[PDB]
Amino acid sequence: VIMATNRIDILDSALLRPGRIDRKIEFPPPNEEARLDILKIHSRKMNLTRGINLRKIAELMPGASGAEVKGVCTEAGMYALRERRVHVTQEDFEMAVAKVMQKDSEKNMSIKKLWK
Amino acid sequence: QSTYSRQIKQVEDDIQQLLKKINELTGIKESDTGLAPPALWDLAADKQTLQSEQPLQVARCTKIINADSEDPKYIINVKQFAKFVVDLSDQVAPTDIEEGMRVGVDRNKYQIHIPLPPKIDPTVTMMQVEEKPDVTYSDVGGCKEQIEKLREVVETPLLHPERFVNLGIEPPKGVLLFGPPGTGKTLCARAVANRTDACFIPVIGSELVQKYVGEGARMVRELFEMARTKKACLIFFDEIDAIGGARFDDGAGGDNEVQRTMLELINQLDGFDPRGNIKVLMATNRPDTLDPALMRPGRLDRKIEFSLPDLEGRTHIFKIHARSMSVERDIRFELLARLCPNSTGAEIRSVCTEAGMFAIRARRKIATEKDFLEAVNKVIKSYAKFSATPRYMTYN
Amino acid sequence: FEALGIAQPKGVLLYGPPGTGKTLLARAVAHHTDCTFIRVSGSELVQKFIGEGARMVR
Amino acid sequence: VELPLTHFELYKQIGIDPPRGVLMYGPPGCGKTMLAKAVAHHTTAAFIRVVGSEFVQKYLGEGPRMVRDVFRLAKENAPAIIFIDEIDAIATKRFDAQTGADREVQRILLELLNQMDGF
Amino acid sequence: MSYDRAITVFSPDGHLFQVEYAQEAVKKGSTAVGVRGRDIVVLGVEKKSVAKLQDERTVRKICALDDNVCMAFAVVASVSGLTADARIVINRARVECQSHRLTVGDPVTVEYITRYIASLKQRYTQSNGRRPFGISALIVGFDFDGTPRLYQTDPSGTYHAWKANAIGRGAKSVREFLEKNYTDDAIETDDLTIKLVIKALLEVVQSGGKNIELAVMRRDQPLKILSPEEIEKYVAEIEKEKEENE
Amino acid sequence: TQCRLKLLKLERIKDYLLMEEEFIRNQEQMKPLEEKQEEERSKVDDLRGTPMSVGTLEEIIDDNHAIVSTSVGSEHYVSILSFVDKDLLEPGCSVLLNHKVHAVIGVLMDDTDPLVTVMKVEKAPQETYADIGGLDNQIQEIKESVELPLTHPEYYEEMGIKPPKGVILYGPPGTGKTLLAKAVANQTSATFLRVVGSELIQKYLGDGPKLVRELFRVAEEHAPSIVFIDEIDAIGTKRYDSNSGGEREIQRTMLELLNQLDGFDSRGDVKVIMATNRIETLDPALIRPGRIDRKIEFPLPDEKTKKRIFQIHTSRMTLADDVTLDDLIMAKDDLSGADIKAICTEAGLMALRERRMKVTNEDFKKSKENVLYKKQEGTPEGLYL
Repeated sequence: VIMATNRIDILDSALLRPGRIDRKIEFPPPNEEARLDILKIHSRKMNLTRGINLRKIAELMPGASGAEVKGVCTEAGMYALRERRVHVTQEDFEMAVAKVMQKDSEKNMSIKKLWK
Repeated sequence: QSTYSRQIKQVEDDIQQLLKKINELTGIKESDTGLAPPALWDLAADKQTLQSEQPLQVARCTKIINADSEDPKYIINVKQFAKFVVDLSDQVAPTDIEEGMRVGVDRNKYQIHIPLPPKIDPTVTMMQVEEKPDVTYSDVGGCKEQIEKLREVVETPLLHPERFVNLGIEPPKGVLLFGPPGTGKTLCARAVANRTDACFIPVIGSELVQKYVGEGARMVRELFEMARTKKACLIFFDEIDAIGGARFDDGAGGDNEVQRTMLELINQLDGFDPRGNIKVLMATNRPDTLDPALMRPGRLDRKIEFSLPDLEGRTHIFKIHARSMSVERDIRFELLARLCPNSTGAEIRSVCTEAGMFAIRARRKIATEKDFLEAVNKVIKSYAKFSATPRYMTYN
Repeated sequence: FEALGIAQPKGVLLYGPPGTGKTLLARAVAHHTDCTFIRVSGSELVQKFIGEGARMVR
Repeated sequence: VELPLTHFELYKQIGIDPPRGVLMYGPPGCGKTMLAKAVAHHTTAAFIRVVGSEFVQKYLGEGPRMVRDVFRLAKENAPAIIFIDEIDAIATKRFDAQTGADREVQRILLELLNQMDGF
Repeated sequence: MSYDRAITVFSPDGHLFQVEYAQEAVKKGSTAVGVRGRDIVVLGVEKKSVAKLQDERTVRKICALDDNVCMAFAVVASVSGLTADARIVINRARVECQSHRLTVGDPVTVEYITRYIASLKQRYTQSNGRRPFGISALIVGFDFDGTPRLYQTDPSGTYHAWKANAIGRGAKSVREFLEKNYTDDAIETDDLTIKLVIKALLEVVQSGGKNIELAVMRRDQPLKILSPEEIEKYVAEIEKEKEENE
Repeated sequence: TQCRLKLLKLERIKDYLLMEEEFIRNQEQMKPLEEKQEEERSKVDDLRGTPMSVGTLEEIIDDNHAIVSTSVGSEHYVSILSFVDKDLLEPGCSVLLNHKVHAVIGVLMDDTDPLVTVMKVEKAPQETYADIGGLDNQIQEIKESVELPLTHPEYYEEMGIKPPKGVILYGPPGTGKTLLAKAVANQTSATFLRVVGSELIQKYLGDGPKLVRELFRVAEEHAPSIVFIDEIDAIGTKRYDSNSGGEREIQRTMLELLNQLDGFDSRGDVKVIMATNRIETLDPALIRPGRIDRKIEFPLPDEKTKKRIFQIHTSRMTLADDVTLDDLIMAKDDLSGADIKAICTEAGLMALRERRMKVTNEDFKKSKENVLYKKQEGTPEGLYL
């Protein structure tokens, strides 16, 4: 049984006491550092050009989801398609992060996650 | 002897091998026949097989409107809820089927052979029912003050309506028995039931609540009516906070399903009709949940509180219980009861039970002082704090 | 584990944010194992059996 | 929404993976359906509008059967858009599942999920 | 300031809720033993959980209310009762102890102070908005004829004179065992009175001779609080003597 | 004694031999069973034919009719077929109906539901009796209540009391409350039914009390029984707000268990051992003396009790001199039985992280920290002491 829970309060007293539940695992909130690798793998799906600016784009987003990371790449394709490029450029990623960022900010203001 | 012993082991295999021949002749498994009553029934049975009386599909008749093409027709709605217009099979008259009455129709040929007995649709309520139970009279405390008050209302019209008409007193209706768990609302009701010797149906309301809203309600009206028809019926409604709870909604929940049924019970007791002479007893777990319709005299003439059995009651429960038991008689049974704190009826008895157990444990033909002291010191400390009563009583 | 002489954890709680990709990975353990994915929410999401599997422990 | 219909070839090439479904979320009146409506009007085609209460029939058993055919029409004449107006009255996370009525809604949802991978 | 609705109310259980919770909370606790000497009257507690990173100062269960009166409290429970609760009963008795001491010209009558103690824990039970403490106290001192006393209160205020009484770990359990331990030839010198306090405490103490805290009080000289290192030396002598007996 | 065995045997020899003798011999000689005996076999077999619709026997009516509700979506008030008996159809069992015209051909099936399967739990536990050390008194109390009247009910019902039933297990959680029911259950040899108290309140409407009836009914049929109801504390503590049954559901469930227990029903041979956290957090309806005669409050486990439990776990675990039992027990305070189990289970797990199949003093020392924090944690308590 895998349970995912978002608090340490959802648990009942039986789950806390050991003798049946060995260990309880905690995941951090999204880090800048971890963000770079999740993003790097998605960025492979499209063409890159000379110069690394994967770090610059990772730092700028505060995230809020795996979805948000994934969206930076998809969005760069949407900008390239409009423009009618036959490759994906380094400039596109810059525009995309910025777009995605803005969408995150709108959800932040409203007090929402990724579900409305 | 040795020969005889061999057969013990053997008989089990011998019954298993033989089992297809046993099954046919005696019953169960392959070719179920009893041989004693279906044999006798066989000549009557042949009439039903020949006819389309099998099937005879579950239904209730909405209206008996006859119409043309085949003249004797009835308009029926089946229990699964779709209507058919059917015919009369000659074996009864159109008189026998009557509007609102339960009726049988075929599925292959839609027509009435014999009408189906009305109002016995709850099976769930029947599950709980044991007619005339009681643990034993000795645990009660015998005649208490509590028992005697209950008999005047309960026993007396069932046993004799004659005396009621003669004096010219209206016959009673309702007794409301209340107190937190274990003050014995059910124990006393069983005792009076046996004495009067009226047929006894006790039922938990928790089975007259089933499926969704309105199905449970159908069960309560039909059951109640059926009992009402029956001359000299006593109904003890056991523990109702399950057809007896509070009335509200807040529009984040709602008590509705519970209230539909509760209200259906309340309506039926006296009725919009004068009253019968068939008695209703209600046992409730809270006096805090009751609405005024239930409380009106002629659906509840006197309120009797069986909560925390009286000053007289605490000692009677121990001595009458002690009488039955093989116990020491140099200890004052009343001293042990008196020690008991704010005792619920269940709690007084708990001392006797714990006291006796130590005595059984030894296997003596009495009991000793030691068994009583450990029992009673234990009961006063722990049990009383842990009774039903501290929490419930303040609320109530 | 039977060999060491332990009793294997019945329960495993994963906890943290639902957008550090904790949820995505939790499900990724099910894909990776080839376990059947029985989802129970204490609601009848589409589960058919008697028509709920949230009363269905045993 | 609009561009992969026209040129699937450019949309695959770019580095965005082949068309998959879109989920539109928001509080009432924001025009989740409005942007979908708008685009469908300009196109005049490559759009199948289905009502989510058309899945359901009076008579039992037919309700999942409807879903498969309508969803299939899209697949043969691909790319094509299946647009459901309001997905709720079917997208319940709770079914009673004891009466025939509840069972039928539960059967539409069950088909839907299967069919989603099918596209 | 106090709560408009009462914490303690008469309800059906035989006593009261807060008395009932309060008897539980000294039952489930650790051992606090007091033995009555003929030299010094000595009190000690089982647990403080000393481990050498911390030092006791006022941290002690044993606190002297007076120049010849002291009380040791066992608030102490399943998960530990409150030093916070004890301190109130302590503050109020100590001022009263000193006022009586002023008035009597010989060492303060224990009797007054224990009767007083009993009423302090009871007045909260009748007072609006309040409840009684979950302590049991060993009120000790010497009279105005120099008569050593070891008295006990429970949580609601009931009092008795005792030769030796032990509380917590089941109060009844430990106190019946302290009768066995107790000798009148083992109270004749100052170290022998102290050895009887300690033997009851050793029974189930976790990391003994450090957790064990006991203080001595003299005839009208102030309390002498013993450090656990100094107490450890006696603990070794008895713990070997005890092994020898079995 | 021996002589009795011969009498009992006497009924049974005649039952197998007579059925065998009569069937074959009587069709052969004159006209007794003869034409009639064939007739019952044949008629039932032909009517039944292919297919048969399964139905369930709701009720039996006294006029050679019955209320069967069939598994085809239609209910029937059937007529009995010639040479089939009305009164061999149990209300527990489902009956088979010919599906062309509805009449009871017979019972080949009693049928089975997943509802049965919850109540019936088979136990064959890793730890059982003599795998628990210390707290010796607590086991003896349980037994006087549960074991002694269950084995020999005869005096206990006879003396005049209803038999003392059950025990209530409360105090510090973790003492080994769960091990104790399972262990005592093997010794008595009572059928062990385990059902959670929270499982009884569920989405479904009116299913909740019905389930509780089944739980009791099945316990009774099995014969010697103990029902261990794990985490019953749960109904009381939580007003769930996640069930469509609502506050209504909780009410109706809570009453039914009381009814099934004694009530007016007054079922016997069914002991209930109740595991709770505390019975001060338990619902006041449920709790009440005189359904459960004895209540046991475990003390805080001491250093002494702890050693005996650990020697057993050491025997079950890999054997070495690097197992250091004493050190771990000493360090810890007066705290549960559970911890002794937790130190051993976490120690094996820990080994796997290393890429070692050894459980050494290093795995144990690391295990001591996590177990101690999670369970109660000593550094808050050290100030108050």
